[PDB]
Amino acid sequence: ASLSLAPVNIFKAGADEERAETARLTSFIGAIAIGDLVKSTLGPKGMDKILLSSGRDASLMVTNDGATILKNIGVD
Amino acid sequence: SSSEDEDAGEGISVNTGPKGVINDWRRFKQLET
Ligand SMILES: Nc1ncnc2c1ncn2[C@@H]1O[C@H](COP(=O)(O)OP(=O)(O)O)[C@@H](O)[C@H]1O
Repeated sequence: ASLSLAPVNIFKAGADEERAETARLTSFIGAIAIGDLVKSTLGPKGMDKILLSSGRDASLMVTNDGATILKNIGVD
Repeated sequence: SSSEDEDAGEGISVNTGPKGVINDWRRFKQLET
């Protein structure tokens, strides 16, 4: 019996855990989403992204750099 | 007698929708601020 699916609860309010299928699915979805986002900017015919900041400054960036795209996103 | 007891795809990274809806977002945000 896992921590989450047990008659007694062992966690704080808001704390959870994902077991084999759920953890693997979450990891694969996140990684594949990141790769799909960063791709299409690859090779001589790759296109640029627009990074529209949601902060008070609302900075605007146009880039083809994968690292620049990946660092300026809020990923959970 | 009578007398008796009776008586999948979780990662979305929404792209342009926030840009389209920023008008209403700021409309509510000014009043909320
Ligand atoms: N003129 C070209 N002809 C063929 N392939 C190219 C050419 N220029 C770049 N590439 C290929 O594009 C790939 C990705 O480069 P790029 O799109 O600049 O992103 P990054 O270099 O950050 O991975 C490289 O592996 C390179 O082999």
